[PDB]
Amino acid sequence: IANQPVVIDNGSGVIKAGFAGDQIPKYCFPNYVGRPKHVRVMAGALEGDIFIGPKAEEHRGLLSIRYPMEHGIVKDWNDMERIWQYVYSKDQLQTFSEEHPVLLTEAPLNPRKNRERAAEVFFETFNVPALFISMQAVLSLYATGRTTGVVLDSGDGVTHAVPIYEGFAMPHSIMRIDIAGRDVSRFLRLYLRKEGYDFHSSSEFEIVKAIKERACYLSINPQKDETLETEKAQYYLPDGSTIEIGPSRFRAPELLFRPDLIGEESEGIHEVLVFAIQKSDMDLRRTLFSNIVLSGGSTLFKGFGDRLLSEVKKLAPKDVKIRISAPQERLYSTWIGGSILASLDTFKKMWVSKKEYEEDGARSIHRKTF
Amino acid sequence: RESPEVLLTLDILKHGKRFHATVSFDTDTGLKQALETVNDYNPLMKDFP
Amino acid sequence: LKIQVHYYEDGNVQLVSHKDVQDSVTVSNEAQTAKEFIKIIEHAENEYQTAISENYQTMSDTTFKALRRQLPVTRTKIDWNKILSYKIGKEMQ
Ligand SMILES: Nc1ncnc2c1ncn2[C@@H]1O[C@H](COP(=O)(O)OP(=O)(O)O)[C@@H](O)[C@H]1O
Repeated sequence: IANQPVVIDNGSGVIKAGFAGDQIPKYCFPNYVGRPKHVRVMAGALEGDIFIGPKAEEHRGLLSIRYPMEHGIVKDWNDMERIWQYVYSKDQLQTFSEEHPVLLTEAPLNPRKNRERAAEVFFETFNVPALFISMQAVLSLYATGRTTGVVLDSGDGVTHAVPIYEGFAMPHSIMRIDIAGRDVSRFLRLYLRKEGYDFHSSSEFEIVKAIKERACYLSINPQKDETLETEKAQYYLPDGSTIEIGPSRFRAPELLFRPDLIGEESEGIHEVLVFAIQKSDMDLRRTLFSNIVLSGGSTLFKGFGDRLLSEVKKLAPKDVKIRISAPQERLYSTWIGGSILASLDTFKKMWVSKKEYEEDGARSIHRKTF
Repeated sequence: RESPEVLLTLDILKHGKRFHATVSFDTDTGLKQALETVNDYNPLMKDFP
Repeated sequence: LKIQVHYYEDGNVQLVSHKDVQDSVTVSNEAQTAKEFIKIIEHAENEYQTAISENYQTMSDTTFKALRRQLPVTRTKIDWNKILSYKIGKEMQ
């Protein structure tokens, strides 16, 4: 026995949510809380001091933004409860919580303590009847409806590649990199001070993030493309100010393939990705050549998959046809896939009742992990 | 169960994307095996000398 | 050729193989043709003996895995309870 569950597609930057069997996440709001810088002695103005969404984005000025979650590992768990309480807002739910099944998201390569504390929240502070969350890549595959695939997510500062054969991942061939657009914008901030500009405020930095997402693409041959002169079509701020560009429009996003240039013993998404592919079956790579699942919204770049095709030619196999799946609802793919799963009578076997948590809890977490 | 207004609401609830809940509601009904038992032992129930 | 090896301590082993070939060359004398013919057969036998050793090498990797594989599709383990339930996603694609 249950109610209609809700799929909460936790984007590393923007969390999303929405009831079962639907097509579009009901809510789409980010992951940070602002608190006012200035206080007042005046009587009659606003209250709250904790805002997320249009309230925060509305009056960004005093609300000092702080991202509580880092690579899934959140440190403001209490504030996450407040965030989920905000998910239970009047404008948000007006529903109950201890009487409905739900669905959140889970990326791999994580400490169990996160799931442990999560169960503590939803089953100590809440009394959720049944709830089970699994690997996000399968949800993307649900959106595809394709047995095998190479899913690559793209969070704000989180990325990971997973190959799955008919609903079976490869634990010995799954990789992850701790970065996405987060340090890309931070690196753009670096470029800003490289040519003398600081955008040290939190909101200011998110504005920089929006600028990045607004004007950035991929180049063909980076060192050869460096030989030209960027004309820097200046954009003009909401404040009304000159915005130069530099190589940032193409150089800054390729930091992903130059972690040594940023200071990290890593190689590249496609590099370690194809390495894990090499660790897979001699035969399944053939399937994965056409089964290339693109996911995550950080992927929005001109010639993104095209430069990725160039990367494929860099890591060329022994002449075998390859194909990439590049949909348009890559962020929504996981939410919709969960909605598909949430629209299944198979969750009876795929769930864990709260009574099970009452009986064991931690042991149910360890044993009934997946 | 044969009341048309409740069945009407059931059809609209199905239409409201909650097909699983509505189907599960009627699968909860063991009226099928109940009535087959009714008529199974009914000649042993009724007309008993 | 002719091969017939057999082992039967708890397991049947019936090794039978051969190779039959023919060549031709013009007669010179006794010594030349002697070392010629025997050298040809000699190398062919040693050659095929080596081929048999490599055939054993082809057994371990091809033959076995051609019939009885060693690893799963994930090539690592088998969760029997996962087979007992969950319905892993047999209705996605
Ligand atoms: N124009 C754009 N170019 C590149 N990235 C973008 C653009 N617009 C939005 N994004 C990205 O969409 C991504 C959504 O990330 P997130 O919701 O954290 O993904 P995930 O669901 O993989 O965690 C963000 O990382 C943000 O940088």
